[PDB]
Amino acid sequence: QLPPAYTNSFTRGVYYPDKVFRSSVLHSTQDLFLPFFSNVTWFHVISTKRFDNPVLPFNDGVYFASIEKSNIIGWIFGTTLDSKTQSLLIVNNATNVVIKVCEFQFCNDPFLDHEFRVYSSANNCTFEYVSQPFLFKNLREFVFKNIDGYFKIYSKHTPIREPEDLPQGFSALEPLVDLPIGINITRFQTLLALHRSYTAGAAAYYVGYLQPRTFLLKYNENGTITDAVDCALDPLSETKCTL
Amino acid sequence: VIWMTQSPSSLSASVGDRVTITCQASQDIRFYLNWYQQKPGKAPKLLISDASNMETGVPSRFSGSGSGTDFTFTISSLQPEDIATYYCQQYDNLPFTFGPGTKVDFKRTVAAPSVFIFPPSDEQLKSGTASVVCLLNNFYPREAKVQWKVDNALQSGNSQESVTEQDSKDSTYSLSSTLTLSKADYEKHKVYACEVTHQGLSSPVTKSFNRGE
Amino acid sequence: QVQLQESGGGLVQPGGSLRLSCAASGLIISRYDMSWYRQAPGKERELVATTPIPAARPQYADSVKGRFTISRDNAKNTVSLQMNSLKPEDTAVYYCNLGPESQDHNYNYWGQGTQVTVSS
Amino acid sequence: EVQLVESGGGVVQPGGSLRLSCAASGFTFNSYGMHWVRQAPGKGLEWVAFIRYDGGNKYYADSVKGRFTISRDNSKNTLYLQMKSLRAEDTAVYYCANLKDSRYSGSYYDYWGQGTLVTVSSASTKGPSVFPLAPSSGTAALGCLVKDYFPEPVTVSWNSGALTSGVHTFPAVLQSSGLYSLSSVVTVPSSSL
Ligand SMILES: *[C@@H]1O[C@H](CO)[C@@H](O)[C@H](O)[C@H]1NC(C)=O
Ligand SMILES: *[C@@H]1O[C@H](CO)[C@@H](O)[C@H](O)[C@H]1NC(C)=O
Ligand SMILES: *[C@@H]1O[C@H](CO)[C@@H](O)[C@H](O)[C@H]1NC(C)=O
Ligand SMILES: *[C@@H]1O[C@H](CO)[C@@H](O)[C@H](O)[C@H]1NC(C)=O
Ligand SMILES: *[C@@H]1O[C@H](CO)[C@@H](O)[C@H](O)[C@H]1NC(C)=O
Repeated sequence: QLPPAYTNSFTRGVYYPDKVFRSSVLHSTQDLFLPFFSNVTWFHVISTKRFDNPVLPFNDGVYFASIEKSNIIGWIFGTTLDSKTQSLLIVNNATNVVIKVCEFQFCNDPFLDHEFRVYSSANNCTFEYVSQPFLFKNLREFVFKNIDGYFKIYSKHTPIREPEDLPQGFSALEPLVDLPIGINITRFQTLLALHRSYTAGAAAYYVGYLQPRTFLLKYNENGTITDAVDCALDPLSETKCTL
Repeated sequence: VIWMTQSPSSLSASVGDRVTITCQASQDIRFYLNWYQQKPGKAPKLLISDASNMETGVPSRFSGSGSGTDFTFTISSLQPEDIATYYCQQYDNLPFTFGPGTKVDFKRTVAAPSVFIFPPSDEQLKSGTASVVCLLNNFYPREAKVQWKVDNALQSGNSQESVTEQDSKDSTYSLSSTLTLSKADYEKHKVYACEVTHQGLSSPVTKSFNRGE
Repeated sequence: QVQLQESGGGLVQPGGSLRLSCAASGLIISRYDMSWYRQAPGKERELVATTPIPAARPQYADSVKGRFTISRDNAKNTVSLQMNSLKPEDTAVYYCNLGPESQDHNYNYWGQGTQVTVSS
Repeated sequence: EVQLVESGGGVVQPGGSLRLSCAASGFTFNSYGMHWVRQAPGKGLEWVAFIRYDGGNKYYADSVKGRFTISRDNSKNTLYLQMKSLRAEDTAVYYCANLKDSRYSGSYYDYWGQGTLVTVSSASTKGPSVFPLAPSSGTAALGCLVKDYFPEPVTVSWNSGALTSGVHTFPAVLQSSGLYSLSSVVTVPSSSL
């Protein structure tokens, strides 16, 4: 297996905690957030078969980032990833998205065709959702949370000179979907589409994990978050948080 | 807390024989079980996860099944490299719990021990202590019994036993029994009997020692 | 600088069909749970309709079931209510703002409003 | 590749304290929970303590509860075990573990360390003492003995090491005095003399 690489998180990962309107205030919130200036892991897909799709822990929430030039990247979430338990499948088809919750039997290499080669059997289906697709080079960022019997997705998409490090700037992730599923999640995996040879590509992504922390957020007159500070980052920010 | 039990404790099988081991739990743990394998002097290795799912690289001969309280582990053909100890672990509820363990050996026909007896040396007597030793060399079956008799008396607490592992060329054991005596009470009694009982001999064999000799 | 303007309303015969539109400036609908409110002479104020975040269904009131439909156009910041048949006792003024779960303690804002009347 | 290395083993008097360190290399250490496992000499496997990915919640077994502490230093990829009020039943070999679990820590891979020996005793270091046994003259009978030495290993040499025959080394057994004892092979192929 290829060695892992790390990159600085910078000021990324801030999302809207709740659904309440706040304008021209400063609010202190204790919630699950990505700590500032943390190290995140970086996954490559480089061409005795290649194993570039590991199975990773979910913990208490996941921050996912992709900088793909073309669309190679859906997801699988679950506990056992077999037929003994239920799993969540998200697939981004060319025209529509499909979200399903069933008992699946997933293959050893769940790849896609540029289609249903992800599972051999799917029984006991208890959820099904179809909607618009989630969609130069662009940076697409997602935050996945699983709390009180609800799966919450937050998304952001920003058009991009140097791609070596994640950009230094502030942007807030906006709510996308709140699925009312009731399953337990401890593992997750990513799906890659392989074009048939007459297969790899520039598929790189970043994964990070959230922690319980207290943040101070600034709201503007229109309800948009403009600045945020981490209380436990440094002694200088402690004075600002204490007030 | 959860108790774990395994059966059997020790097993011996020949080449090409199917082997079955059982693990039992105190309460329901669904299919959250793991099966391990450890060889002497090395860290354990995981074989079966979730009570049915194997792992990449594990040969096709191994298998596992069961659910609830009872779980079963199975080997089809016993290749020579399957001598180890297997443990069953549960992870349904913290704290976790391992099992006692099951040992697996190879079988071979009955053999005959060559029991020897050795007296303490003079250099031992020069330092105010002595130890008498009985040797059982090259007997196959693990279970064998050695008893020290002082004028036809039964005593315990002054005897210690050491047994080695299987020897690859012949698959056979060796056993040593030691009994410690002080310099004031070593030759006071002529009757020192080493009695060996095993299923490899037609009759139990007792060899005596002569004081001074 | 939040500003809400409601349009669509007036005098109609019983059991008509009306489409009320809400234009919001300074606010992004995609982030909040919006609602439709009603107040009547001497009736104080009572909730009418609610439109939660996607992957959830509308929740009406018990006495208004099966008579209104809601829509949410996020691209142009529009909330619309389509009116089915109604009893003549439904004449009132209708407001458009955030839902009960999207309001703080210090929120006192209400737009102009629209009048709807059933002529019997 | 993946490598776990442990350090801190040795000899501790009763009532003492000790600290064991563990270093991880080759994989993302800050995304998993970790376990401490111990094995007694000539006995089974036991589970000691568990820590989550960001510190926080810590779990201990009922035997080592109230006198053991677990912690992690994520900046240097290090795991610690602090041991207090030690007694003679803790003599064992310790490993760091990343265990595969579909519940709690959702690890899809399992890794183990090398191991470190911790011995609790009040006896100082000492050198072996030898007393032979009477050799009787296959019928090749003889005797050798090593006795009264504390530290666990031993240097094996029968006849200058020219031949590898007679290699069955009987394991050492601990005495009530506090020191160890061994023996050695008796009969050798009588075709060399
Ligand atoms: C997936 O996209 C293809 C593209 O043409 C379309 O034909 C198909 O109907 C889509 N799947 C579903 C379930 O609509
Ligand atoms: C759920 O799965 C069981 C076992 O496969 C099956 O017997 C049952 O009919 C299923 N229920 C459904 C599909 O509603
Ligand atoms: C999911 O996790 C909760 C939390 O302990 C547990 O009570 C529940 O049994 C789990 N689900 C299943 C199907 O076991
Ligand atoms: C808020 O939005 C209004 C209209 O959408 C705009 O005129 C105003 O400048 C915005 N406030 C800012 C950008 O601070
Ligand atoms: C990130 O990695 C660097 C280099 O190993 C280290 O100095 C730094 O402390 C790490 N960040 C955190 C938050 O531990």
